[PDB]
Amino acid sequence: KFNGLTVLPPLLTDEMIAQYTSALLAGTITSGWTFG
Amino acid sequence: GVSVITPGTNTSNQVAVLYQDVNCTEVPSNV
Ligand SMILES: *[C@@H]1O[C@H](CO)[C@@H](O)[C@H](O)[C@H]1NC(C)=O
Ligand SMILES: *[C@@H]1O[C@H](CO)[C@@H](O)[C@H](O)[C@H]1NC(C)=O
Repeated sequence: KFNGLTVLPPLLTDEMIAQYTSALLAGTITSGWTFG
Repeated sequence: GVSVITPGTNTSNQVAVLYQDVNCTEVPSNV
């Protein structure tokens, strides 16, 4: 939108990043520091 | 922009093409 200017989308969507943080958060609530 | 997706010439010579943020009805099989 404009003249020669474009914006590229990020590779990870926001859904994917919220998935990543919920996996980190379920790992720590449930296993402590052992999963890292 | 136009981008070309290739598996590498040491694998195949087929190619796919991305027309970036263009509606796919105004480009000029698999679309
Ligand atoms: C590249 O080509 C060589 C010989 O033609 C082959 O040994 C190698 O596996 C090829 N690499 C890939 C990624 O296919
Ligand atoms: C492309 O144009 C058609 C015709 O108006 C429209 O239905 C379609 O939604 C457009 N593409 C996108 C990604 O919206």
